[PDB]
Amino acid sequence: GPSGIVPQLQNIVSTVNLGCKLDLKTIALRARNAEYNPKRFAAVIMRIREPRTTALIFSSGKMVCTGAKSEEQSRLAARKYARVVQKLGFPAKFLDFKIQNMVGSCDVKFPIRLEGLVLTHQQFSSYEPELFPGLIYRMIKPRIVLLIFVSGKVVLTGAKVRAEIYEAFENIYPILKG
Amino acid sequence: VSRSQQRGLRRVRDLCRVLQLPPTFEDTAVAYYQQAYRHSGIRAARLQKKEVLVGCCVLITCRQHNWPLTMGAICTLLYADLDVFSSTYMQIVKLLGLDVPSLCLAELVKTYCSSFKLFQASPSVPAKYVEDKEKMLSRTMQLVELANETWLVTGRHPLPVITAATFLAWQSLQPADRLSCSLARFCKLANVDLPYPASSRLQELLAVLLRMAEQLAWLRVLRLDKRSVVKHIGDLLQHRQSLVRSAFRDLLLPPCMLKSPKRICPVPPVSTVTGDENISDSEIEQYLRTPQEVRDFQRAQA
DNA sequence: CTGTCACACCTATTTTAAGCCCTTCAA
DNA sequence: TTGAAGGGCTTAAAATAGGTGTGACAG
Ligand SMILES: [Mg+2]
Repeated sequence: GPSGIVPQLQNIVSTVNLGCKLDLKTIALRARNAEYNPKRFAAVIMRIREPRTTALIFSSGKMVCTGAKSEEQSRLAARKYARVVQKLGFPAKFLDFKIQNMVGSCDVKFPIRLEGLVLTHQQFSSYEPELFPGLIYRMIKPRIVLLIFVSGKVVLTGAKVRAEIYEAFENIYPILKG
Repeated sequence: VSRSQQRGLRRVRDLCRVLQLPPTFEDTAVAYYQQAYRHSGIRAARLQKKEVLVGCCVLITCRQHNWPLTMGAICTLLYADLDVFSSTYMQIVKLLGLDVPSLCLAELVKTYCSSFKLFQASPSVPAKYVEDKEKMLSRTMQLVELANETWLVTGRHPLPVITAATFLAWQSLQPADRLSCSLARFCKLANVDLPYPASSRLQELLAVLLRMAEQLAWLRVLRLDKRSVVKHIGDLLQHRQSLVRSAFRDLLLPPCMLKSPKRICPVPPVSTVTGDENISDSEIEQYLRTPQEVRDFQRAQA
């Protein structure tokens, strides 16, 4: 008996190794979409318009890609940053691409007594309203962290694959309902 | 034997003595600080974290004995950043594997309400503003329990709820002479800081009492407002359990649910991306500076 | 009294949630 | 006076990494 609610993917974090050392001053000077403030942060901040994402490019050749709404979009965006870096004169490669984190969200559309949930599911729950309005639920199977709000809105994070977000939500729904 | 541990254990004891805690609390808090220091993650932490850890260990001890110490009050006494206190507290509870009891609202109502200097007349507290301490505590507690039953406490800071409830209890005990006094003027004469969310909590509590008033025919006919409802608070609290059940029976929800009109759902676009599509040279070239753009930038940095 | 060692943990990127808390501005 | 509105923080995840805080080791 499924809930009939499908969590929406909000953000994907992926990594890739461009397999060569990079001169960040050269990238900042010769790219249009690069932001570089070494005294503030040691990496280049690069942005492309489609898929709309942000990349962090390190002098080691390692790269982090953020903001995509699908694992496919994250891969296409990562390949585009690699192609920008290649055109800038570097012998960049596309090695060890990996989805590292996925964030999902949904609404159960009924209020939640967080003060009651933290008592019945204490071993997984942390609720400190002097610090944060949501209850932090650390699910073991799958290993997902959920942020549960009084509104019934739920944030799911820490997933490596899409199925882990869906599995964690189907697990929490009967706990929240009854 | 560590110099920062010795300093920490001494600070733990000094905090307990300043707080005038029962004698047993000191030992328990000292043992938590020692337990904390055995973990490598705490041993290698910044001296600022080791300073707020003093407060975390005393707060955990107070929470287990229902002693109503707030995180805000500890940080004020320790001259500590609340955010550093927040991250250290969450870390040490998780690290020591503790099931820390929640803040005891009933005991906070007693301690916080008693600090309101309204029990004796003075140049700043006129005769008509002086109230009985027992009458004050009893009505404040009933208004805090109402706020808790009507979803005004869940996910919020608890102290501004008690500030709003103490003010409303005080006004409702002599409505004819106290309705001209605002929340800000009240906290100033009672000599208590005004918490920023306390005005929002007040307006929510007045709207809840107005929905309850709709359940009594003789009050529904008066077409009450947030000002005229105050003289009937005594009457509404007399039947709070019954009026709350009747209001839910006929939509009573957390304020963040009713409602969010400014929301956009058409922003997400349909996705047909495979991640394997060709990437043309023209698609990439638009992200490159031209030779002129490079020269103009270089000259401007020289 | 230094060097090594193994942690912490600042800067930053993304995204949702609800609350807080500040500046800014309006009749 | 008293609010609304808007910006920027709190919480969770995850990788990327230099510089440096912090204390217990060997030598
Ligand atoms: Mg983090």
